[PDB]
Amino acid sequence: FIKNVKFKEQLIDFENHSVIIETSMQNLINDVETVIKNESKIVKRVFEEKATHVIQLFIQRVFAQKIEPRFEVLLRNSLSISNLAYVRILHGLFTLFGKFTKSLIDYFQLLEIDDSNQILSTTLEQCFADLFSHYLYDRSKYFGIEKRSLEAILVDMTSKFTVNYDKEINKRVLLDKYKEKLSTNTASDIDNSPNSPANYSLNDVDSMLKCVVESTARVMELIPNKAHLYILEILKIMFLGIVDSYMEIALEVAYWKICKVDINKTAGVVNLNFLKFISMSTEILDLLSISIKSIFLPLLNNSPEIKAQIIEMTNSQIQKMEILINIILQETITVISTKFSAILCKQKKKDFVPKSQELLDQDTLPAIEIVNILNLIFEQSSKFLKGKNLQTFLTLIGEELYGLLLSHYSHFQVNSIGGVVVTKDIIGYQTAIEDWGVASLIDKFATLRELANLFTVQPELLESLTKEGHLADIGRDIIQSYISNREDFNHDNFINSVK
Amino acid sequence: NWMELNTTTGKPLQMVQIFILNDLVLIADKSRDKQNDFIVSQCYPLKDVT
Amino acid sequence: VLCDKLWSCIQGQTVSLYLKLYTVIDKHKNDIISAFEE
Amino acid sequence: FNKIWGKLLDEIELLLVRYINDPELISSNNGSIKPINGEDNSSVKDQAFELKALLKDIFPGFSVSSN
Repeated sequence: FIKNVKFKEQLIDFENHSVIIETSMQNLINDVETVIKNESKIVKRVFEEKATHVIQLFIQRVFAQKIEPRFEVLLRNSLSISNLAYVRILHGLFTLFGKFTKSLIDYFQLLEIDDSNQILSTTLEQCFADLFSHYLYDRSKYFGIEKRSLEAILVDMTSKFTVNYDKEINKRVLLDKYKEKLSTNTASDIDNSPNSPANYSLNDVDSMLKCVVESTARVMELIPNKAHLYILEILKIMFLGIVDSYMEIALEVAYWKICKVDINKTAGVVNLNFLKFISMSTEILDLLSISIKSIFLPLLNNSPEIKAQIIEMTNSQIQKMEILINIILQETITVISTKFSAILCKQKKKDFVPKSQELLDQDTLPAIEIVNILNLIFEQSSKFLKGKNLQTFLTLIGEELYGLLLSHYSHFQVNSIGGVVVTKDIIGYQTAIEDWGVASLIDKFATLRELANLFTVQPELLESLTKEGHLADIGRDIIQSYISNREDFNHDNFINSVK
Repeated sequence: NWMELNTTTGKPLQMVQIFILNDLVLIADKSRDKQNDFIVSQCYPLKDVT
Repeated sequence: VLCDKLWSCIQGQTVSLYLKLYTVIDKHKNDIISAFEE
Repeated sequence: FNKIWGKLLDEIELLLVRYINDPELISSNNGSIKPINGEDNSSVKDQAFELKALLKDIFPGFSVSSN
């Protein structure tokens, strides 16, 4: 009749089983263990049959004495504290029933009778299974309410993990209700880094892996062979917590960083969001992918419905979450692509619509908006961000910078000496986009560099400089008319070449 | 009398009599098959038993 | 019509709100729920 | 039913045995299913979570992610 003393709880941290209290019935279990050896020797002498009634009615009087009163009292008190408290301490409580049960296995070996070493031993283990059966595995109390308090501690310690990232860095629509609800069917925070979430920083995935793989191990080793079903249940609750609450909540955190998608001349809230989604990729995708892979290799016992946890749970979260992040890297690719494309070509009618056919060959808003838009966009994080997408961030975001070179550098619409201003400002961006963090532009913006020396077709430098190597990035009949992308095309008979 | 172990988790499995015959193996869970008539025959031939 | 599944049920199980919340009061004081339930 | 989905069983089981008559004598006896990324103790599972922490620094972890 204990009154649930402190403390109770001090045990709900992101770790294994924890602080007070004993057990204090392992006191009573040791007392029944040496009392068991005592009446074992005494009734071993003073009886005729052996299991009768020591194993028969005095093990029955043991659990009827102890496990009825003291252990259902312990369920009343441990459950009277909380649920996940008595879930983990039910794993420890019944694990202690397996401890003292194994002490009745070695203490059973202190006995020396074969039918007692038959299921009369497992009658004591069967009354241990009766103490199991008061909170039986056959109900959803021992597993599904253990999964329910495991969802309490799961959404508690995991959903509120990355606290200001989960709730909130957005409304949160955050392109998950906007882009994935449209395409697969903008300032949101500012401005440092992947700073809990992503992921967070793999430590929340070590927290959710810690407690969730902890109690997953606890109900795993604790419960009977009906385990792979609940392994798909709670593993699918990790598909809730990680493939949905950290691919689409704590990476909707990262998609609140990709709420700076469509970031045309808005590359400051995507100057801290390259590392945020890049570390969702690195920590969340790398850590959750290899950790869920090798952890899932242990978790699959022998079933072929376990392959439905391989393909449809895990690998379809790699293809589905691949559709999450890479399409948000397609619309984040539209954020950097609209950034350098719209913002870097946004020079006025003296640079990007220049008629300066014999002067103004220098740097301008092509250099300032190329180095500012791109080199403030991707040379802020994405130069040092994703190596988890190394050739994808560098070679593909820089390959879209080469696409942005086709929108800003090879699409700088300036005249016969303004093309030379593209040969000092967009060729002044060709090396600079190759240092802007999206840095694959040393060959196709360098094609826009020779095209920039081709886009300066005046009446003395129009034929063979436009007929250079990468000056065929100017048009096939628009080599001499390479400044037909300008106000004035090519200064008195642009089109005397194709015939 | 090999009380078997759950090989993955390292916990115990059910018990099994080990019946090593001349050229075939009967790793049989005789529980609660107290015979030894039709016990649970984890069986194969010895010529490719590893 | 539809509150009979929803709120006329609650107008037929009104005290059964606190009575049904008392089901957790024996298994595992009573002021802030059974007096000011809003 | 064990014709109505008996034959829906077996006509499925041959149909994929159609599609795995690939041009090798394909022999179809592997069963590995890998995603996009290629014990015997109590706390060894926690050592497996910490082995995923050893995987948290492994390798970079580098991959490709573009569209």
